[PDB]
Amino acid sequence: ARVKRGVIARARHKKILKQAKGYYGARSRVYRVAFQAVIKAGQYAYRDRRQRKRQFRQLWIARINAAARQNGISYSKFINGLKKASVEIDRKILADIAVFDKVAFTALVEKAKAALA
Amino acid sequence: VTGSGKKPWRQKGTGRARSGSIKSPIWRSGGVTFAARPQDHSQKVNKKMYRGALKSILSELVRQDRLIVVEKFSVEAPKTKLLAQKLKDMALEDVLIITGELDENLFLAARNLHKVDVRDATGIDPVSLIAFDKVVMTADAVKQVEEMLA
RNA sequence: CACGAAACUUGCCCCGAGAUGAGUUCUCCCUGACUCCUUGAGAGUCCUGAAGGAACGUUGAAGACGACGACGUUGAUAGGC
RNA sequence: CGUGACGGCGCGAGCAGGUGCGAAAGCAGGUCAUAGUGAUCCGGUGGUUCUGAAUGGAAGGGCCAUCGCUCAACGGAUAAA
RNA sequence: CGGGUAAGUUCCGACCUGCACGAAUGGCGUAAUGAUGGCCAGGCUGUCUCCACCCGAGACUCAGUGAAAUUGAACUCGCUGUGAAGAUGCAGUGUACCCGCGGCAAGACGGAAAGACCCCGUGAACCUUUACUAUAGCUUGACACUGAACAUAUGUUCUAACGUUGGCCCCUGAUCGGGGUUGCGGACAGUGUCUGGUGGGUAGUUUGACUGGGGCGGUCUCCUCCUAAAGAG
RNA sequence: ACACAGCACUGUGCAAACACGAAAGUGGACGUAUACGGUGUGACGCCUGCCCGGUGCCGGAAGGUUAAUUGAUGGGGUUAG
RNA sequence: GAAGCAACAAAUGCCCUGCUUCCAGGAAAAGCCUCUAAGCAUCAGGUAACAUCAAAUCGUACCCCAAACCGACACAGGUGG
RNA sequence: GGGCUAAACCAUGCACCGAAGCUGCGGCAGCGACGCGCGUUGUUGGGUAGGGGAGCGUUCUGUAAGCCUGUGAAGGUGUGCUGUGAGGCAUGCUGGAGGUAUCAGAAGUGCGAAUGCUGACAUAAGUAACGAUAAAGCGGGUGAAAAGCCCGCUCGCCGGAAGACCAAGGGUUCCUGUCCAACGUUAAUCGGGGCAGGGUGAGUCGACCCCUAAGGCGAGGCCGAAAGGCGUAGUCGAUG
RNA sequence: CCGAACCGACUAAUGUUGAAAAAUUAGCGGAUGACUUGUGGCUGGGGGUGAAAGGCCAAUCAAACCGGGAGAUAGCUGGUU
RNA sequence: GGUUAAGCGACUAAGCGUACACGGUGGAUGCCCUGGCAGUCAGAGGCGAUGAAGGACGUGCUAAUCUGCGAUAAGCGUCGGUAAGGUGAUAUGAACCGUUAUAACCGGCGAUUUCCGAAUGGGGAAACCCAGUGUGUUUCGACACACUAUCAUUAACUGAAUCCAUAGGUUAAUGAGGCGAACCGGGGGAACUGAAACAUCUAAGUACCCCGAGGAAAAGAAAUCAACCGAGAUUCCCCCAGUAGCGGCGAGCGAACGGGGAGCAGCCCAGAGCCUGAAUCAGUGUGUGUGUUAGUGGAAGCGUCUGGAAAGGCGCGCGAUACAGGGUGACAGCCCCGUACACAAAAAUGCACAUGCUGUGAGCUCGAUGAGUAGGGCGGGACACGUGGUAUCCUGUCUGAAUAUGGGGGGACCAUCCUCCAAGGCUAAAUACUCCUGACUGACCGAUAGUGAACCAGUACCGUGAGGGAAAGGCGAAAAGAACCCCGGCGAGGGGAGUGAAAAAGAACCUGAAACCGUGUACGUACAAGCAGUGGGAGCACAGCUGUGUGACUGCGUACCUUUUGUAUAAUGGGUCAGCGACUUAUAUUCUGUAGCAAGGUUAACCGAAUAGGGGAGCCGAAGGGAAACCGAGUCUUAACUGG
Ligand SMILES: [K+]
Ligand SMILES: [K+]
Ligand SMILES: [K+]
Ligand SMILES: [K+]
Ligand SMILES: [K+]
Ligand SMILES: [K+]
Ligand SMILES: [K+]
Ligand SMILES: [K+]
Ligand SMILES: [K+]
Ligand SMILES: [K+]
Ligand SMILES: [K+]
Ligand SMILES: [K+]
Ligand SMILES: [K+]
Ligand SMILES: [K+]
Ligand SMILES: [K+]
Ligand SMILES: [K+]
Ligand SMILES: [K+]
Ligand SMILES: [K+]
Ligand SMILES: [K+]
Ligand SMILES: [K+]
Ligand SMILES: [K+]
Ligand SMILES: [K+]
Ligand SMILES: [K+]
Ligand SMILES: [K+]
Ligand SMILES: [K+]
Ligand SMILES: [K+]
Ligand SMILES: [K+]
Ligand SMILES: [K+]
Ligand SMILES: [K+]
Ligand SMILES: [K+]
Ligand SMILES: [K+]
Ligand SMILES: [K+]
Ligand SMILES: [K+]
Ligand SMILES: [K+]
Ligand SMILES: [K+]
Ligand SMILES: [K+]
Ligand SMILES: [K+]
Ligand SMILES: [K+]
Ligand SMILES: [K+]
Ligand SMILES: [K+]
Ligand SMILES: [K+]
Ligand SMILES: [K+]
Ligand SMILES: [K+]
Ligand SMILES: [K+]
Ligand SMILES: [K+]
Ligand SMILES: [K+]
Ligand SMILES: [K+]
Ligand SMILES: [K+]
Ligand SMILES: [Mg+2]
Ligand SMILES: [Mg+2]
Ligand SMILES: [Mg+2]
Ligand SMILES: [Mg+2]
Ligand SMILES: [Mg+2]
Ligand SMILES: [Mg+2]
Ligand SMILES: [Mg+2]
Ligand SMILES: [Mg+2]
Ligand SMILES: [Mg+2]
Ligand SMILES: [Mg+2]
Ligand SMILES: [Mg+2]
Ligand SMILES: [Mg+2]
Ligand SMILES: [Mg+2]
Ligand SMILES: [Mg+2]
Ligand SMILES: [Mg+2]
Ligand SMILES: [Mg+2]
Ligand SMILES: [Mg+2]
Ligand SMILES: [Mg+2]
Ligand SMILES: [Mg+2]
Ligand SMILES: [Mg+2]
Ligand SMILES: [Mg+2]
Ligand SMILES: [Mg+2]
Ligand SMILES: [Mg+2]
Ligand SMILES: [Mg+2]
Ligand SMILES: [Mg+2]
Ligand SMILES: [Mg+2]
Ligand SMILES: [Mg+2]
Ligand SMILES: [Mg+2]
Ligand SMILES: [Mg+2]
Ligand SMILES: [Mg+2]
Ligand SMILES: [Mg+2]
Ligand SMILES: [Mg+2]
Ligand SMILES: [Mg+2]
Ligand SMILES: [Mg+2]
Ligand SMILES: [Mg+2]
Ligand SMILES: [Mg+2]
Ligand SMILES: [Mg+2]
Ligand SMILES: [Mg+2]
Ligand SMILES: [Mg+2]
Ligand SMILES: [Mg+2]
Ligand SMILES: [Mg+2]
Ligand SMILES: [Mg+2]
Ligand SMILES: [Mg+2]
Ligand SMILES: [Mg+2]
Ligand SMILES: [Mg+2]
Ligand SMILES: [Mg+2]
Ligand SMILES: [Mg+2]
Ligand SMILES: [Mg+2]
Ligand SMILES: [Mg+2]
Ligand SMILES: [Mg+2]
Ligand SMILES: [Mg+2]
Ligand SMILES: [Mg+2]
Ligand SMILES: [Mg+2]
Ligand SMILES: [Mg+2]
Ligand SMILES: [Mg+2]
Ligand SMILES: [Mg+2]
Ligand SMILES: [Mg+2]
Ligand SMILES: [Mg+2]
Ligand SMILES: [Mg+2]
Ligand SMILES: [Mg+2]
Ligand SMILES: [Mg+2]
Ligand SMILES: [Mg+2]
Ligand SMILES: [Mg+2]
Ligand SMILES: [Mg+2]
Ligand SMILES: [Mg+2]
Ligand SMILES: [Mg+2]
Ligand SMILES: [Mg+2]
Ligand SMILES: [Mg+2]
Ligand SMILES: [Mg+2]
Ligand SMILES: [Mg+2]
Ligand SMILES: [Mg+2]
Ligand SMILES: [Mg+2]
Ligand SMILES: [Mg+2]
Ligand SMILES: [Mg+2]
Ligand SMILES: [Mg+2]
Ligand SMILES: [Mg+2]
Ligand SMILES: [Mg+2]
Ligand SMILES: [Mg+2]
Ligand SMILES: [Mg+2]
Ligand SMILES: [Mg+2]
Ligand SMILES: [Mg+2]
Ligand SMILES: [Mg+2]
Ligand SMILES: [Mg+2]
Ligand SMILES: [Mg+2]
Ligand SMILES: [Mg+2]
Ligand SMILES: [Mg+2]
Ligand SMILES: [Mg+2]
Ligand SMILES: [Mg+2]
Ligand SMILES: [Mg+2]
Ligand SMILES: [Mg+2]
Ligand SMILES: [Mg+2]
Ligand SMILES: [Mg+2]
Ligand SMILES: [Mg+2]
Ligand SMILES: [Mg+2]
Ligand SMILES: [Mg+2]
Ligand SMILES: [Mg+2]
Ligand SMILES: [Mg+2]
Ligand SMILES: [Mg+2]
Ligand SMILES: [Mg+2]
Ligand SMILES: [Mg+2]
Ligand SMILES: [Mg+2]
Ligand SMILES: [Mg+2]
Ligand SMILES: [Mg+2]
Repeated sequence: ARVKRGVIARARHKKILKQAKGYYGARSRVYRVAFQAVIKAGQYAYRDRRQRKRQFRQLWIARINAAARQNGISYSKFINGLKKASVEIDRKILADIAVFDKVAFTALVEKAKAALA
Repeated sequence: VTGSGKKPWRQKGTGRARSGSIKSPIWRSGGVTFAARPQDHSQKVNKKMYRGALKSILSELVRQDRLIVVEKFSVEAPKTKLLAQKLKDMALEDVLIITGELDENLFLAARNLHKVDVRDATGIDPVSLIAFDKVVMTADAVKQVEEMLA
């Protein structure tokens, strides 16, 4: 029972090279190099599903800060004021409102200022 | 492998991986690392397990209605056409026929029918009893099998 | 508030606007027609072809090659004489 | 019961037999205690209700007591570097 | 110390305090000789001060042909730091438009060869010897081939075993061989088996470990104290 | 450095010592001590001192010790009695 | 199809396998010449002249200090007369 | 790092940022309870050496004289869907005759490394080099094409050789015609290249032959476990 | 003795993926001798041969090459889908 | 409106990247088998002086090579078979042969059979050189044929020293030699290695060298075992048993007795008499059977659909003692060749009978009963057994009995008893092997695999030589292998045309992967610093807000393997791709899972036609303790246990 490896080996190598499309040079052409590149891309993607949640919150906070200071209050006092007023809107939504509904955001700032006073 | 025992090149200095034999299984045309030898693949079956399996198989043939018992089964002449007609009358196609004594005319008439086999009771085997659609036994063969399996 | 050295910043010589922060000044040149489209710093055809450049040639106290300089009959660029 | 991976090594009341000292209760299985040591193999000597290659014996073997290594590189590769 | 030089760790001549000369593993001299070692001088010069120019063959350009070592992948800068402890690739920062061609070798711990030094392996080989164990050879005796007398194991004589790489004869056209004969040796010699000695001539091997690298030195088992952190270790 | 002519020691009486060779043989040599082998020294000149305890070689052979061989004597096993 | 001679110089080639001289003292066998033995005897055989026949077979091109041989090469090398 | 006289340090306080920690929402698995494989519940799930558990796929045997397939098999190449993964399924194009469910059975059963082995193809790079610095110039010819071939004139180089001729060694390289793929370090009409035909004439040259050297073999022989060793008579052996 | 052929190999430069796995160029030593060379022969691997360097014995030498014991062994390094 | 100013700003691509499309290169993959690999059942177990194996050179209508053959040269004669076609392959052509039986083809028996090679007339650098003698023949030049080696044995003749003799010499007859894969008997005989070093020991009487034989060899008819009962030559298999023992008592080595099987067979000389030619083998003839070497007959299918082609689909039939297998334009019981079955031999030959002929001796009686031997001393070797307390066997050396009223053995030795008869020999079967021939088979390979070799391979090539040693398979069903035209050098190469189902099947030919190299298009890219991705993300292009391609700008981010305390490491390994490349196999043993049976379980060899059935020889378990005798649910210890 001799087993030739060609058909199965070709499928495995092709599966990796398909995942390497778009990479530069040997990284999209040469199995040895493409395999390492596909593994590293997987490691980065695992890491960056966690990083993505950090980077977006960081972006929302920066935009809330700018919109709050346009209305005369810092980010840190604004958040504390909302919490004292029992408002549970999260930063993703606060940043959305800060860009698309400046009148509603001003109303939220006034609510935060009243709870702080 | 046919070839000489000469070291292909010296141990050190050439810049090649070290070689010792042209017959290394690493090399094209080299030996097979664990080359096969002729083998005996037969297994031991305990006597009582062989007989136990036969009794299990025959009992299942009865429950599945694949065992047909007849008083006699024979043909007048060693003619394939006669046995084909006889089997067509009894609505049989793929059948093992177990007789008490091997009728010479019956054995010859069945040779060229590829779905049909004819044995004496002493020559039954477990795979044949499972492999055929139906099993026809003469009353005489039934007794012989009973006595054989106690 | 004032003096104070071959060190520092200048003064002297050379490079230098790819200084993408791409600078300034002087001078020269080009002043047609039409069609299509998804309609815009859009595409195409016809007519036009400037100032200037390059190429080629004869060449150089310029030169590895490129580059740089001189000259091309309205001419001394090279050889000859 | 202690102490060791193990091979081992250590402490031990009490029981049987026989003994010394003491009037007796008692004490005595070496020495105030902790170093003073060498596995196995191979053989030596004495003992022995064991074994004894046809049988009776015997040889040889076993068992009990004991002897031979600065195998000191001291868990000791060889009789011999 | 003297000589030579402006200046001489070399050279030449001396001294004797010869670490550690010395008489055939020769001592001290020695004409001639040496692609032999050291030192000095004349001549000579691009050896040099200190390089310049020139003539040729490459290098450079064009046409034709057309290699090589190397190579994980590259979008392949400097600095200071960091860090498997000497960074193009990390951190911070500076600088930097894209791409050739001729040159130069400071770095890519550049290429080349599984470091030859050092250590390790209960690795190897060959060499040495008063390492161990053997052994060819050499040497000793006993018995065998191997006998006869006489005298006192020894000695003398004898011939018939045995030796003859003395003469002669034959096979025979033959400096081999064999046979015959004669002389000389002669129970000796030589050979077999056994045996003591000798035996680097030859062979197989051994020649420990710990260790602030290895060697050298010290150590290697047992007892007591301390280190030992108030149970043991 | 090796060789070298020269020098010395030493072995060798011829079937030479010595060497190749299980052996037969062959070289040494169709030579014969003015010859042949081994060893050291290294033209030539002037020379070459003392030590024989160690290791080797040579000679000695009275004694001590000692091999194979020989098998006195003693002891044991067996058992006719 | 003319002339097609002389003189002089001259080998490392020839005379010369000589001659002279020296010590290190310089193959073999046949062809060839000669002598006889056994033998043969006006035979054979020998010598000379003449005639006649035979002399087979294989090699023979080409390179040979080289591009053809030895160096893997149309290779700066090597190759006796 | 920029910069900072606080954006430094001390003290007190309240905010906020901040992790794959905790919480929220959805999903999977291990272990244990509790009930009837299911439910419920609690809890756990970073891992090298290594132990344990459960699987994917490949070739081959049976099931299989079955099933799929020229109305298009295997293989190749795309696309879509699908599972926690190894993977699976469908289908366009290519291909043009094989393939094989299920449940079992057996293994030459899975590759990126071993300075691994074989083949193919890169890089450096159109880079180094084109093999003695004796040297070329021109006219004519032939030709698709001429620096290199042929003819001519000139120039230069060797001439105790770079000339002539043998032995050895090689073996057709010799001559003529024809061809230019490959070979020739370029081109080639030329060649020691391809193809075809031709060419080597002996009594006297050489070999063979007669004769021997060193040496070899060697009837008998002598010697040796065997194989063999030595050698006599002889017989070979040129470099004579 | 001086110096070509011939036999060597002291110095320097070049070359070092060479023209060459030891050469080329300019110089250098011997050059009637212990000289050099052609052809053939003989000595064989613990063996040969060696004016001696462990030199040489077919580009191989402190034990040649080829085949075999043979998949020696590898407490080491690498690799292991 | 224009001018000026300030600010912002697309369109560039020398080249490069990613994606896609289409190609080139290359030869993976799949599919394929006139080649291998392993066996089973049979056959044959040799060939050679009557010249082998293996070669050289020849041989055709032939230039070469292969195959065949040998100057009678791809062949000649004859007897048989068979026949409508044929003159082997490359390989067409030419000239021919044949069709009812001398074409060809197949088989038996013959003929021919150069040269080298044991090589044999001498020599020799294999395939060449040179002879002697005798018969003939001759045209006087010469030609043909046959003999001529060595050694052994035998015989004849001859014949030394030397008188007889012997040695020696000549001749004749008969035999031998050389080659071949394994198996077999004998003469010699390693080391690596293991012992964690190494010397005893091991490896191992292995490898290797040598001599000799046969189809088998060897061994073999008790001076054997046993144990007081008995067995009854040798050989082979399964047990006994990894036991008893051996052993630097280390590493290791390792029986026998006894039991189950295969197979079975006994005889002769050492000597006379009687009786005789009687058994028995060998040879040679002849018969009868039975094989072997050529051969003969051998059943049964059409229509229609798809298609280049049908054997496939669908429909309806038929044969089968034949549905083994192969082929045919895709998959055929019925197209072809076969297959089952039934038949066949002029000639040669194997076997088993029969019957001749030849040799051989059968039986009875009475005798005889293997001496430098057994044994011993010394040195070695062999026995599982290493000198040990060491029996037994062999013998290099030195010795040395009794001989049937005797002798050998029973594991030191003695006694007793038992058993056997050495020093002479022959002998089938069961056993070992396969260069070679035929048939069949495979959970064996399928072109880097399987033989080194699927192919003109032990070749090319390498080496002085011994020796080493490749790569290289596939057009199509059929060559129908591309007439003719065009560019080109009367090229190479290509474009058309034509063939074909297909020509990206066109001979550099099935499929045609990857690395690698191009052309085209979309997007990006010339102020920009690093493992080249990942998270975010504008713009553009494309297809239907989404899907696809691209990716300005931006957060984070130093490859993989190995080895390490620890590697971005400037430590190791890899230029890339494709293919191959490493925990296996056998036996023993223990544990787990699972299945059967259960105080039992199970057979081995072997028998059997048997995957059945037989076979229980054995092995494990149901009892232990003790060194052992022994005792036994106990036993050992000790005088004995409160005990342990
Ligand atoms: K391979
Ligand atoms: K049937
Ligand atoms: K500017
Ligand atoms: K002028
Ligand atoms: K016994
Ligand atoms: K120790
Ligand atoms: K001396
Ligand atoms: K000198
Ligand atoms: K940085
Ligand atoms: K550099
Ligand atoms: K050691
Ligand atoms: K060595
Ligand atoms: K004597
Ligand atoms: K010695
Ligand atoms: K330390
Ligand atoms: K240190
Ligand atoms: K303490
Ligand atoms: K020397
Ligand atoms: K003098
Ligand atoms: K003198
Ligand atoms: K002395
Ligand atoms: K002395
Ligand atoms: K000629
Ligand atoms: K497909
Ligand atoms: K690799
Ligand atoms: K290139
Ligand atoms: K060339
Ligand atoms: K050219
Ligand atoms: K030597
Ligand atoms: K060689
Ligand atoms: K050797
Ligand atoms: K572009
Ligand atoms: K490709
Ligand atoms: K012959
Ligand atoms: K050994
Ligand atoms: K070891
Ligand atoms: K060792
Ligand atoms: K068929
Ligand atoms: K013994
Ligand atoms: K091979
Ligand atoms: K092969
Ligand atoms: K095709
Ligand atoms: K292709
Ligand atoms: K990024
Ligand atoms: K690695
Ligand atoms: K390491
Ligand atoms: K390390
Ligand atoms: K390194
Ligand atoms: Mg297969
Ligand atoms: Mg893979
Ligand atoms: Mg690619
Ligand atoms: Mg790609
Ligand atoms: Mg070897
Ligand atoms: Mg193979
Ligand atoms: Mg059974
Ligand atoms: Mg000044
Ligand atoms: Mg310039
Ligand atoms: Mg006291
Ligand atoms: Mg005390
Ligand atoms: Mg002992
Ligand atoms: Mg007894
Ligand atoms: Mg110790
Ligand atoms: Mg001075
Ligand atoms: Mg002085
Ligand atoms: Mg001295
Ligand atoms: Mg002296
Ligand atoms: Mg002295
Ligand atoms: Mg002295
Ligand atoms: Mg001296
Ligand atoms: Mg000299
Ligand atoms: Mg640094
Ligand atoms: Mg440089
Ligand atoms: Mg380096
Ligand atoms: Mg190393
Ligand atoms: Mg030694
Ligand atoms: Mg140490
Ligand atoms: Mg010390
Ligand atoms: Mg303590
Ligand atoms: Mg404590
Ligand atoms: Mg002599
Ligand atoms: Mg000296
Ligand atoms: Mg002269
Ligand atoms: Mg000629
Ligand atoms: Mg040339
Ligand atoms: Mg040349
Ligand atoms: Mg978080
Ligand atoms: Mg969490
Ligand atoms: Mg966790
Ligand atoms: Mg985990
Ligand atoms: Mg299948
Ligand atoms: Mg398949
Ligand atoms: Mg299946
Ligand atoms: Mg595999
Ligand atoms: Mg791969
Ligand atoms: Mg790996
Ligand atoms: Mg490499
Ligand atoms: Mg070019
Ligand atoms: Mg370059
Ligand atoms: Mg250049
Ligand atoms: Mg150049
Ligand atoms: Mg040239
Ligand atoms: Mg020229
Ligand atoms: Mg030719
Ligand atoms: Mg020519
Ligand atoms: Mg020609
Ligand atoms: Mg060319
Ligand atoms: Mg030619
Ligand atoms: Mg001889
Ligand atoms: Mg002889
Ligand atoms: Mg002669
Ligand atoms: Mg001659
Ligand atoms: Mg020399
Ligand atoms: Mg001179
Ligand atoms: Mg040898
Ligand atoms: Mg030395
Ligand atoms: Mg050499
Ligand atoms: Mg050696
Ligand atoms: Mg071995
Ligand atoms: Mg190995
Ligand atoms: Mg001969
Ligand atoms: Mg002859
Ligand atoms: Mg002759
Ligand atoms: Mg060992
Ligand atoms: Mg026999
Ligand atoms: Mg038929
Ligand atoms: Mg049909
Ligand atoms: Mg087809
Ligand atoms: Mg007898
Ligand atoms: Mg005896
Ligand atoms: Mg004896
Ligand atoms: Mg006895
Ligand atoms: Mg006994
Ligand atoms: Mg192959
Ligand atoms: Mg293939
Ligand atoms: Mg050759
Ligand atoms: Mg096909
Ligand atoms: Mg194709
Ligand atoms: Mg800038
Ligand atoms: Mg830009
Ligand atoms: Mg960059
Ligand atoms: Mg970053
Ligand atoms: Mg480290
Ligand atoms: Mg790190
Ligand atoms: Mg580092
Ligand atoms: Mg780096
Ligand atoms: Mg690295
Ligand atoms: Mg590594
Ligand atoms: Mg390493
Ligand atoms: Mg390392
Ligand atoms: Mg590397
Ligand atoms: Mg018991």
